[PDB]
Amino acid sequence: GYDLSASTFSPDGRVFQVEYAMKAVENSSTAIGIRCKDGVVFGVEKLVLSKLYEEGSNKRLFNVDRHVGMAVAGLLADARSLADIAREEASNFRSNFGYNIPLKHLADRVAMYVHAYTLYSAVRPFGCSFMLGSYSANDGAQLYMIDPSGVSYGYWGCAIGKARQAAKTEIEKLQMKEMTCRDVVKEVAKIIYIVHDEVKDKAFELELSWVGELTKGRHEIVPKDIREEAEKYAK
Amino acid sequence: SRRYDSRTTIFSPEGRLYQVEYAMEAIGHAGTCLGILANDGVLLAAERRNIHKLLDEVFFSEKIYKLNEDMACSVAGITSDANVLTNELRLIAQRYLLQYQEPIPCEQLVTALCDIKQAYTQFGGKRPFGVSLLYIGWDKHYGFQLYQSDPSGNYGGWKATCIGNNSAAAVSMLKQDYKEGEMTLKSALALAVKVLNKTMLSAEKVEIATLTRESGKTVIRVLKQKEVEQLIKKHEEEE
Amino acid sequence: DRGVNTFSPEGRLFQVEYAIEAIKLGSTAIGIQTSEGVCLAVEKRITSPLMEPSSIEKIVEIDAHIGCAMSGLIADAKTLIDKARVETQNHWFTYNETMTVESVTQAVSNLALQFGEEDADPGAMSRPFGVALLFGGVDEKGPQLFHMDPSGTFVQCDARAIGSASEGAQSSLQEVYHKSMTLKEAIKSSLIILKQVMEEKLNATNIELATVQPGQNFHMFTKEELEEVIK
Amino acid sequence: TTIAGVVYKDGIVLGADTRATEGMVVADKNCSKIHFISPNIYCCGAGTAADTDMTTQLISSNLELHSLTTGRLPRVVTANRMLKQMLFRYQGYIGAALVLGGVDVTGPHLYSIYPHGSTDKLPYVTMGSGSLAAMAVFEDKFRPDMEEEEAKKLVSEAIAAGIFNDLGSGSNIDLCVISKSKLDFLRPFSVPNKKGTRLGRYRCEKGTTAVLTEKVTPLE
Amino acid sequence: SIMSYNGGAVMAMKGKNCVAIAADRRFGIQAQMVTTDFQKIFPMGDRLYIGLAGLATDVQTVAQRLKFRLNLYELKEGRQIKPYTLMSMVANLLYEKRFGPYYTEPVIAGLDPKTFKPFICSLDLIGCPMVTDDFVVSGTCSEQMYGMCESLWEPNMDPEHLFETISQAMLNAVDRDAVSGMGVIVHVIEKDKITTRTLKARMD
Amino acid sequence: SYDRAITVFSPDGHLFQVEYAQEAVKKGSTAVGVRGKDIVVLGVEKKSVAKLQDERTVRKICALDDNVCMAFAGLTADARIVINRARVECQSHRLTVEDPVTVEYITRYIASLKQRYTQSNGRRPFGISALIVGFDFDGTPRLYQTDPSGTYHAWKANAIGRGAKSVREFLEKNYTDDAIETDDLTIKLVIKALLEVVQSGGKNIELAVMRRDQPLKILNPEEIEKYVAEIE
Amino acid sequence: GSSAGFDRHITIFSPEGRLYQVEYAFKAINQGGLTSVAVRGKDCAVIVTQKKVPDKLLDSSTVTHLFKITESIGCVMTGMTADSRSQVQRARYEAANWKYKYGYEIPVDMLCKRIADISQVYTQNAEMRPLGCCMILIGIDEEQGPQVYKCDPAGYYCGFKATAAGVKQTESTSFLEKKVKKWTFEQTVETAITCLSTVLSIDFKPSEIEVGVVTVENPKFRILTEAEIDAHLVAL
Amino acid sequence: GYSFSLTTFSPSGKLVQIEYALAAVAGGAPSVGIKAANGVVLATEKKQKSILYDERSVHKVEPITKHIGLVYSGMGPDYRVLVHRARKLAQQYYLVYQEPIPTAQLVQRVASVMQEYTQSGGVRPFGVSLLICGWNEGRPYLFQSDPSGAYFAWKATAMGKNYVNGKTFLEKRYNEDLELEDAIHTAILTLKESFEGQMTEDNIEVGICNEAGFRRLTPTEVRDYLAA
Amino acid sequence: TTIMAVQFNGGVVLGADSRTTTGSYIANRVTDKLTPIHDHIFCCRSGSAADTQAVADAVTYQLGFHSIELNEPPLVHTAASLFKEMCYRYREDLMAGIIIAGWDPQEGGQVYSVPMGGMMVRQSFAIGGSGSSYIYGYVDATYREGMTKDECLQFTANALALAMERDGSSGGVIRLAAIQESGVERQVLLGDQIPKFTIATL
Repeated sequence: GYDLSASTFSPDGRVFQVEYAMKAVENSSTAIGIRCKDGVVFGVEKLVLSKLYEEGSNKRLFNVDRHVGMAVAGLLADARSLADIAREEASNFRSNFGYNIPLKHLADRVAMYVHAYTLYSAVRPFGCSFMLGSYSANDGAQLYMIDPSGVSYGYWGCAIGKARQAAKTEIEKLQMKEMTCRDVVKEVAKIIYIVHDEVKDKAFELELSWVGELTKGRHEIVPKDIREEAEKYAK
Repeated sequence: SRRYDSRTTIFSPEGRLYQVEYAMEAIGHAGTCLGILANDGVLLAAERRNIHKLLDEVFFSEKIYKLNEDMACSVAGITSDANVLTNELRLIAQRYLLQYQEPIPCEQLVTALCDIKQAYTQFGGKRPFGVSLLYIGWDKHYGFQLYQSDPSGNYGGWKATCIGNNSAAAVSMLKQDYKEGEMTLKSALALAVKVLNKTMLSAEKVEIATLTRESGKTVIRVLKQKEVEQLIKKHEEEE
Repeated sequence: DRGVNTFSPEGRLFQVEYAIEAIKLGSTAIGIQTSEGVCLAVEKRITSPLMEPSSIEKIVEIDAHIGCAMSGLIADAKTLIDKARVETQNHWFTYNETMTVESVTQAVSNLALQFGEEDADPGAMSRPFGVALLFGGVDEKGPQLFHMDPSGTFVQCDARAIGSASEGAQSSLQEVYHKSMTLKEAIKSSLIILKQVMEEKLNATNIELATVQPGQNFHMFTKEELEEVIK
Repeated sequence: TTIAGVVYKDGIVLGADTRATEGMVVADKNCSKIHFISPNIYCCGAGTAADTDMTTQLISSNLELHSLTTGRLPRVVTANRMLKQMLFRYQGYIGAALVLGGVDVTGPHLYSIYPHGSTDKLPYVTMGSGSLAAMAVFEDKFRPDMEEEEAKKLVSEAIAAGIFNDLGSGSNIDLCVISKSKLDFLRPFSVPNKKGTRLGRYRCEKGTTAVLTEKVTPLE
Repeated sequence: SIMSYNGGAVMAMKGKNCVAIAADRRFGIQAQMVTTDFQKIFPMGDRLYIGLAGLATDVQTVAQRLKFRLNLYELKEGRQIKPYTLMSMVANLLYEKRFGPYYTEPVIAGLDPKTFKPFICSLDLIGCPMVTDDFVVSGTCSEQMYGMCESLWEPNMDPEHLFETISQAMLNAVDRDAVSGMGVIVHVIEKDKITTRTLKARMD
Repeated sequence: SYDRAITVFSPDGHLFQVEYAQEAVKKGSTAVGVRGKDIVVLGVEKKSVAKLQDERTVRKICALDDNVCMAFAGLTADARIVINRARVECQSHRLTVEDPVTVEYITRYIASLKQRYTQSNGRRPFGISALIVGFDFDGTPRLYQTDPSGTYHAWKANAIGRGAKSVREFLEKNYTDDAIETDDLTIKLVIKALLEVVQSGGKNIELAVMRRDQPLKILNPEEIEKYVAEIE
Repeated sequence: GSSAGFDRHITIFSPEGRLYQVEYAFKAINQGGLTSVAVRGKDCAVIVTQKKVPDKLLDSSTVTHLFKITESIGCVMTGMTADSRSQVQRARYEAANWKYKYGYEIPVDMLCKRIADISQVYTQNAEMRPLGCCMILIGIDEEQGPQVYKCDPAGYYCGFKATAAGVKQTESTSFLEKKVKKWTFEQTVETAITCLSTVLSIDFKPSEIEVGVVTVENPKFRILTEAEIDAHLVAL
Repeated sequence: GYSFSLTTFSPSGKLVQIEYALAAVAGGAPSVGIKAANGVVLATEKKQKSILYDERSVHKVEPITKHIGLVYSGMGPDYRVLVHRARKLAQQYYLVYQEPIPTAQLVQRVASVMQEYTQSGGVRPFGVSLLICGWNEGRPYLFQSDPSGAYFAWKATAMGKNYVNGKTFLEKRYNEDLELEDAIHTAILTLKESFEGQMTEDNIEVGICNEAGFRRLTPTEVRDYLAA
Repeated sequence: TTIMAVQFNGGVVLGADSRTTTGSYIANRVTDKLTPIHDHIFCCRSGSAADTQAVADAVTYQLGFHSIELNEPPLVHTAASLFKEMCYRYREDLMAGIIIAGWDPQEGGQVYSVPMGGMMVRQSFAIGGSGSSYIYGYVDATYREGMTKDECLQFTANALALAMERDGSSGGVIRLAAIQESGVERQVLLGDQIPKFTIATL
């Protein structure tokens, strides 16, 4: 009974309740993030589990701030609550210091808030991972990823979910450092199509988001035209 | 939180509170505390457990505590728990004296502490106090009195009573030796020595306090080493 | 062991389910709604002959136009009954008008699931109320009979029976009931059914009866009145 | 009240008068205004006597706790910080004008703390009802890096100026020399005021007072 | 003034190996006398007494609260409280109501429980202690008490001489004050006895 | 603060804690009550008859007010808490309303408290049963009985404790309108019911009485010995 | 040993008087797979640590175990990553709070004590678990010189001449023992790098390890660059 | 946090948690307290046995006030909490009575805090036995407060590992009229009856208490006392 | 009290008086009204000595903690934002007019004025304190754009001196400061160094 609480270490020094919350992130659809030379591109393989759902329902991409994007994977209910938390930190930061919150500080603040739910039995650890991406003229392009335990690192290419181990390989090939957001859109769109399971899973929709120099440092969803132009190139 | 909770303040199948019952077993192994009420006073006789050659004397008493001007008490069981209760007793007496500008009656003091012990066996989720007390005192309503409370909050007035280790053998030896109404302090002290010798005796192994009245003033005092020693020798003459 | 807000594998709260089993041990209460008014009846279940039959009150007046018959744990009902009384008195104070039977039942139904251990203060229910209620009053929509149970679910019925013999009484209500009954006919049928699901010989001090007509206020039948209806 | 302090060549010299007045009447003729904060830090007090005493008692008790924890010699900035943060939080309700001065690892430090919470770090300060008189002496005779005996002379002159010019100051002159190797608390350091000798003897003879009731209670 | 509402005056004098404490007995609201035997001096030990002047209600309140703390203090650490320690306890008690304090200025007089060295002090309303080696006064006629004390007090006075000095001091001081008088009580604390006498004072 | 639910429902709709609290009442001393014409009698069986015990400090029959008195059975420490709350409520009722409380009013208040401890967090139910007896303003003899669950009933004659089943049975076939004809037959009735359950009946039976417009009286060793000899 | 009740689940004494939960938190320090080493010289303090960075997608400039607490204090965390950042965040707050209240910079030994005091509360309170991380602080004292402190999850702390934490802790202390049994800035840095290298037998490269230092002439804590680390790596 | 008690009564009437906390003290480093007429002496085994550890970094013998010192046996981290509480309890007493807290008063206040952890919710008892020494009113004081909250007055007592054999030897060497200097030799002699290797100047910590206040001896001082 | 801050290419130039008075008595004649918030961020203080000292202390504690977490040199605008927040939040109690001035790599030399109410306005130069009223017309007719670091030092000293001679609450010595990418250049202008201006005589 060492894995019934988050405030209990196991005999070999492990917190099983935190590892069980990361198991729920592995059942989710794969979400990938790629930071190019002037921005970050997000791509989720939104699985439509019903034909009655409206095209765009249960979106796994949010806007935590004007210059910050957030790609999630795992429990949608939990991810939405974390998105609200990230929106507050960014909002509070602007009121206090008078300027946009740096992505590294936002990642730090939220990761520490996620780490607080993995210490006691009074609550349970979050069951969802998420990537934060933003672009600044002075800061550049940043891409962080926070897991259920609270660990957050900076990345160049990242993937979380069902086939995150297979989507990662197809991301190392690309030279994002010297690439561009416009060209990366298709690359990311193709990666999501290759790793998507069509023999076990059903049908899915392509969710694409990006922030960079082309969108003037403002995060927004990839336009229909571009979205469909990359959807045909990846098919 | 609901798995580690041992549930100390809940009823059992037979309608008994286990925690309280287990706390009374701890008082049955502690040093013997006896009380004998006379016509001209009341005394307390507790067997000292802190017996060692390297043990210092420092305090004026180890088991007997002065509650206020006219009241003294003897604890039994968890000594650390007794320290919390004796301090509360003094605060209860001081509060009563600050409100009515008069000493608090013996029964009102015992009742206030018994209400606190009762509260730890009903709610709060905490363990009860594993300490039984013996109160001796004098008031203007009932003169000399001898009370005795327990872990559950129960309490009663007695003529002569004993608590702690071997309190059953002492009570039975007190019934056949006590004289209802015709007991003097001197004769009461002799009875205490004959009860402590039976449930056991040196003069360092016991502690005796008496509470008498002198010129409209209560006087509590612990009998001295020599003072007790003589008593012990006089009981040996009758044996 | 589990918490009080623990859901079962089917989809029902254990605590609530267990509280519904405690309502099938109390005395039987019968409610009948007609166009002339609502009539409430309930067996008193007198254990010993030394006990005073009047001390037992299973039918109470919530307001002038609202009555209430209970079943199950009678001590739990007192907490709910007082809330209903204050609720109707507050309504009168604020809107200068009486409260409807449906509104009262709904207000008392909000306390049903208001229990739980964690994240709550000292003055909070630790468990659910183990009692079913039968509200019968007269408002703008005429006579009405609502039924509330331990789960906080309230409905409207023409004739409802609660208690240990509710199952048996229900069948008899469905057989002898139409939507044109008179108040006197409702009362007669109520006593008959109550007299078949009992153990003791139903007399004038063995049961309780009350009606709520559109004209007069909530009235509790007296011994003589009950004795003349038993004829 | 006249309190003053100066920073000499190798230390701090504090000084104050010893008279305590309640209104326009002398209540205490030999009061102590120089309070101990720590072994290397002392404090002079003016303004409300009850506030100055309780405030210095608290800060010194807090510094003693702090000194036990770290195991090092307390600093004057620490004391300065604690006092100013406390006085500012009471919005000047705790009228405690103090002259804090001590010697630590960074040398001798002189501070003047006002009731509202403002503090100043100067080479010489004065406080109290007769602070202007003491300041006049410091403005005409203070020299940087003075000798121990010269600092004691200037401080004595400053305290004396307030004693003979301000009605709220009087009695003796207490001094406190603090250095890196010592702390001389001179109480008193000077007794410039002496009460005239009684010209007659009004000794009350036994039996001059008529008694109505009398009771004797023996003790043990 | 709030402090002169009830009137009153307390005094304390140091002798050779003894101390004396005196006080007026008048209790009254403004210009009207109610009783002539109001207690102002309270025993805080065998040889430790405390006088309280000021608001009559606060005099009883502070005297009752001081006894509450003193009693607990003596029970905790079985020993009689020292004169100087009692002054700190009172100061603490008075400084607790820093903003809205009791209107009483206590005077403490007594001998140490192990050396019997005379001790006298006086505190203000907010608890500012002040130990002296001659005398301490408190009340409405403090100015008159100072005048009498300053010119009559002599160092190293014996019990008999000390009593006369404090008697004449209070007697003449309260006779020049309208809201103080109606009798004087004096407590002369020695090493083996406590003499208490009431003086033949004016009743106007 | 402790906020764990102590009393909860069980599979067959039972409140175990309340049933365990009622089990404690059966192990307690027997206390019978009889409602007479112009008198009310409360008898209790002193289990512990120790000769070294001060009998005045262990009484079971208390007084809530000038017209209301009561006896209990079960945990003595719990009874005291309840009695002290009822005493405070009686003075509160004499403050707000300008009249004495009725016997049913205080019975309803004591029952209300008992029920609250069966539906509150971090607290167990009271393990006692009360036998409230008294007179109203009109001069009517009242006899109510509350239990751990929080349900109260008005009785004519009731017994609570260990031998309550027997006493009740015996009282059922003994309590009539001719058996309580006066103020002596009612006392002889309470003593009779107690004598068929109390070991060595006689000196182990304390009993107080209460007549209309009269405080509470507790018969002593001699008074009760005359009634015990009268029977024979 | 033996077990009773829930001694292995919460921080309560067992039959032998041990805190099993605190023992399990020490085993969680080796679940990161890394190892840090700290060596004290005569005019400096050296902190070196394994910098494992598998995937190339993960930015290596954000994968650091060296944190700046204050301008003069630096530290290296070992164990659970999330717990480590939480502890570092607290240390920065504790240090900034100390300066604000006392007017002077917090000593390294006092910061370590404060952090150890907070860790002891988790060993007593049963509602929360202890942290599975380790902290090592280095800095220059006003009148004591370079310092090296270490506080574990049990709330216990101490001062060291040379200390190590992580998977390779026993061997690291056995090698450092001999080094102190038999030191300039260069000599100290080389000694720490050697200890880590010989204990792992991997011949660390410029971007394979991280180094943090503090000197008497330069108290300001700083992290050596790859080139700077390569300059000391090609001299052994 | 939890609101229930972790330490409860068992069937025999024992508080296992408190008894298990006493086992932690018994496995701790040996401590020695000796009261010898003109002062008290506290000595403790401080074997870090690792060489990298800075001996002067931490301390086992700590001053609670100017006239009171402290020593312990058991858990070090728990001892730091009690030492901080004792220092706070002493300063609080001095702010009210304006006089150093009596050794007996401080021992009661610290024992009250230890008793609170054996009855409060969600907390375990302290795993450290204390040995407090002081000097008030020309008299040496030596107390011992255990995990349960109980405290006793001693003349000479042993703590931690091998305390049962420490008391017997201590009782066979203790004398009523013993001076501090001679008490500092018997305190080290009883500490050397279970010191395994060789006792050095920084291998054991000694604290003495006399009329000049409480002070921790230094390496130089210990060296001289160790030679003799 | 008279404080002034001017900005140029490299950074800024701060200056103030040193007189602390209580009515007509000078409590401190060598007060330092220029407080360093960070390495390149200073602040002039005017108004209440205890209010501005408590506010400057709080900001300094927050800005340093914020600068450590971000691992970056704090922006001047952030320091102004922290002063502004405190001065607005407690505008009823505090009586402080702060001028924040400094240099940062993102915006260079900036001067922010945070007056009594708690508003925050960026200016090329600012003046505060009671003595600033006498020098409004002079800083208007004398200031030109394109001033160098040395020209700002002279212009600031000239203005402070003119105000000190007319204001009863200003006097003492002039404390200047130059902040740049390099660091801070503190300097005092004593008695004879203080710029002099002849008095109209007849």
